[PDB]
Amino acid sequence: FLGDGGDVSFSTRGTQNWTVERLLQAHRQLEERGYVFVGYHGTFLEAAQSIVFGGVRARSQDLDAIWRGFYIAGDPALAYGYAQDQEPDRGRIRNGALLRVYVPRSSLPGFYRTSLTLAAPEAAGEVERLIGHPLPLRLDAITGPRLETILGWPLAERTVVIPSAIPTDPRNVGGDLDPSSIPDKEQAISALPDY
Amino acid sequence: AFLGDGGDVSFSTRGTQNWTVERLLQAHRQLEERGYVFVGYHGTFLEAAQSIVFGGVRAAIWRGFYIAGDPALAYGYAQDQEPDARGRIRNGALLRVYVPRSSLPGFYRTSLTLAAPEAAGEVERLIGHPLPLRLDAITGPEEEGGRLETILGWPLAERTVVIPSAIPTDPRNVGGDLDPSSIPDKEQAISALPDYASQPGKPPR
Amino acid sequence: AFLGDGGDVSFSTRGTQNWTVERLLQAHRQLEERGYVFVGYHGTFLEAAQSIVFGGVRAAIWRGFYIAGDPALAYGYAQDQEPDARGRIRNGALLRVYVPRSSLPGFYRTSLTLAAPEAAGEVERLIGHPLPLRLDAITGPEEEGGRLETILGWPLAERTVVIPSAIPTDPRNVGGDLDPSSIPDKEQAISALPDYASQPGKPPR
Amino acid sequence: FLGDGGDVSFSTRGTQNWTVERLLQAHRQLEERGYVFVGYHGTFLEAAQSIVFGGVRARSQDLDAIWRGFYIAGDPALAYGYAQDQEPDRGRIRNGALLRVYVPRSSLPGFYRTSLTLAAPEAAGEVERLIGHPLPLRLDAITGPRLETILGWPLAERTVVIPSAIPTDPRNVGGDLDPSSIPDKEQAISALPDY
Ligand SMILES: NC(=O)c1csc([C@@H]2O[C@H](COP(=O)(O)CP(=O)(O)OC[C@H]3O[C@@H](n4cnc5c(N)ncnc54)[C@H](O)[C@@H]3O)[C@@H](O)[C@H]2O)n1
Ligand SMILES: NC(=O)c1csc([C@@H]2O[C@H](COP(=O)(O)CP(=O)(O)OC[C@H]3O[C@@H](n4cnc5c(N)ncnc54)[C@H](O)[C@@H]3O)[C@@H](O)[C@H]2O)n1
Ligand SMILES: Nc1ncnc2c1ncn2[C@@H]1O[C@H](COP(=O)(O)O)[C@@H](O)[C@H]1O
Ligand SMILES: Nc1ncnc2c1ncn2[C@@H]1O[C@H](COP(=O)(O)O)[C@@H](O)[C@H]1O
Ligand SMILES: C[C@H]1O[C@@H](c2nc(C(N)=O)cs2)[C@H](O)[C@@H]1O
Ligand SMILES: C[C@H]1O[C@@H](c2nc(C(N)=O)cs2)[C@H](O)[C@@H]1O
Repeated sequence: FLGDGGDVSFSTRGTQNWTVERLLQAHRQLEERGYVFVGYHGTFLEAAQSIVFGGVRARSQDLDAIWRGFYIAGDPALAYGYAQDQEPDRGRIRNGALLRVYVPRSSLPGFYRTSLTLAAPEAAGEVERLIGHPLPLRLDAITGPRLETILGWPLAERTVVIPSAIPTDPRNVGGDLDPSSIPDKEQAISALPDY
Repeated sequence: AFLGDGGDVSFSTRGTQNWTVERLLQAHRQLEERGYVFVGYHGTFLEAAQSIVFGGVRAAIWRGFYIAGDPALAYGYAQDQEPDARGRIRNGALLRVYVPRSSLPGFYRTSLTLAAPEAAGEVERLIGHPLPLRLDAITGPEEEGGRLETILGWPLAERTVVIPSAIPTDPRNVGGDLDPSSIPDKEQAISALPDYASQPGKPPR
Repeated sequence: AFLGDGGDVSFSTRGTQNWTVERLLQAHRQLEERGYVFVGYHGTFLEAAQSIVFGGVRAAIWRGFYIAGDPALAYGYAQDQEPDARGRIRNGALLRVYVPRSSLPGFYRTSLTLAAPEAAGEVERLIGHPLPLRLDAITGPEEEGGRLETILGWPLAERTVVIPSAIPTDPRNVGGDLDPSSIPDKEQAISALPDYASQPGKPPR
Repeated sequence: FLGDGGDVSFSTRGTQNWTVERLLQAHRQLEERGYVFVGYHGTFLEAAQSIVFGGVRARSQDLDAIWRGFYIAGDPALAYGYAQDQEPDRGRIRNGALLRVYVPRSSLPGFYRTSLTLAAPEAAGEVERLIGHPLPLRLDAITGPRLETILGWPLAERTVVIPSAIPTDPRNVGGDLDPSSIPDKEQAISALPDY
């Protein structure tokens, strides 16, 4: 799904071999096979590597946890909020990676929006009423409050995930994402659907 | 979940446990509402059936996952193809395979058998890129016999939803042919196939 | 009669008059009791439809009558293929073709297209005698596109029973493709096909 | 359906080119395609020619006649009863031809037997009760009293008809069929099914 070029990889230095030109080709291939961009996922270097080359896979633990799903956000500033959780590195923290997440255009009618706050008790009955069955999410996704999206694991596991061209800063490190660092070629590829 | 409601399913020689035509109809309708379309049957031995259903389809020029729109073609593979670990050859199960409706433009069809010399270039012509198949599929005549078989490229096969079939395999006739009268009418009625393209893909609208 | 009860049938652009899924189910069951088995669809223009249904199928190495097990393949021929006498090109009709169950051992199947060089000898090998087909039939891939088409030899074709289908052709989309959702489920459920032999016929038991 | 040899034909002299050896091959081909012998049909020379080469076809007249069908008999002596009806020829009458009639083995469950006399009013309600619908016969046949069989026209028209090897006599002419003239090779091919 990565397009033509050399072996892609993740480093604090940056995703090696990933150009916005390469992004553009890969995005086009995906659109030709009916996949749609639904948001960003920010995570640490080796998690990105696992997702991009191994695939989005759920844990075999906490199978009945009500709010389980794969979290993404339309806003890269939001997703940018995520990188190294492994605080030791010596008290150290690395910059992680931002990834783009795609789902089949036909799964869109299972995507819901609520004004309630996700993963809060009160939002539970509302979401079960939107989704059509008891939680957890299956082949559905829910959007709610800045906005974040959770994909039911059965949906999360069938997505196509490729690297983003918006790079992470080490002199920053999870937070105030520099708007001027988001390539505009990518900005014009990152519109979200309505739910 | 994709198996609807009614307890846990299990594959056994006597037949798939807790699975009924009524429970198939439900799971089917739930999949349709979430945008999935049925594209064929996959026949396999007991243990591959349980794994694929509760674990998922998981992975050469022609590498990919085989399914058949005609239940009868998938039926011949629904049994052990050599004695298992305990020296048994027994009946297996038929699985129903689903893919997103939006993936249908990646499915093509050819009159050539994939063993045919000109097949590789004919396929790369329809698919629009070099083999192996990615998010594409090709349906064509089986090498010997004429029935049509479909190969889903691995990227696509790992994103399918597979549920059990209600068409049973006979333990008193292992290796036997599919008696079409044993296919529940409720299931035949829900197994029409999509028309696949015979011409290369035009740039998307 | 083979059309069951409910008044006289007629083929028109708005659809086959006095024909319903319920009336198809009846005629079908009556044919089964008299030993006939459904083997495919035949798509044609209005006037050939009325003639074949109320007059019968009636008659080169490859001479015979074409039908398709896949309603979608027969649908592309269900319309005028050139302007008629009044300069019109309009939608036609789909017909269901039946043959005696005892004739099934004369139906064979090949992975070869009948345009293929080795096809004539391969067919005469399965059929057991020189072409043209007599009380035999061959099902194989269409020359371009991969779908399977069946040719019934003329002696066999003139002994079929043909009744109308409940799958309608669209007058607002002449030449369009078959929307599989317009095929009544009651009809899909009664259209399984028999398994044809891929090996020559063994001397009868 | 005639087998290998020269062009077959009908004459008072005899069916030209028809040997019991040719009969045997043709019978075998038919049996390999699921057809079964159900009886003989005796008729005049040019009717035989029409049936054998043109096919069993009904008249477009008397469409609602209750007892309409194609008459055959298991017994060739019975069928032998038929030949030239065209009595003028000069008051003359020719010998006709005996033919063998086959139907798909799968049509056999639509074949009924009654002890009542066919084409007699009284037999009507009984036959409609055997056949499952009002007369006339469609894809059915009825056997009844010496025994004769009538095939509904829809069935009659889908039969395969080939010449018999039992020849007609001009010094006889419709009637007392000479038992010694029925080839035994054919006698062993002419058993009827039960109904
Ligand atoms: N079996 C069918 O439904 C089918 C239809 S057409 C067909 C024929 O099979 C031929 C190829 O056979 P092969 O043995 O080389 C195929 P392959 O070697 O890929 O077979 C893999 C086997 O492992 C099974 N398996 C177990 N677990 C999984 C899992 N989790 N995910 C995916 N697969 C799993 C598969 O069902 C299959 O039985 C084709 O050329 C074709 O003609 N098979
Ligand atoms: N039409 C289909 O259902 C169908 C399925 S596959 C198919 C394709 O059609 C190609 C051949 O086409 P063609 O035009 O040469 C065939 P052909 O020349 O035999 O066509 C005869 C036409 O006259 C019609 N007709 C009218 N009355 C009768 C009657 N009473 N009995 C029989 N036929 C009657 C037929 O339906 C047909 O429309 C095949 O190679 C095959 O690929 N057609
Ligand atoms: N293969 C993977 N699939 C999904 N999430 C992963 C994977 N590997 C690492 N992760 C990360 O683990 C967290 C999600 O898992 P969970 O704690 O079960 O929600 C996020 O930081 C993911 O980015
Ligand atoms: N093509 C034919 N099909 C059926 N019967 C025929 C045909 N040609 C001549 N006949 C004869 O006509 C009589 C049957 O027709 P009907 O008077 O309608 O019963 C019998 O003598 C038949 O042998
Ligand atoms: C798994 C955790 O990730 C959060 C989120 N992660 C992202 C991301 N990683 O891009 C967006 S929201 C959820 O609130 C959970 O705390
Ligand atoms: C059509 C007529 O033929 C008679 C019969 N004809 C035959 C035959 N031709 O072999 C057997 S019974 C019926 O009684 C009708 O009188």
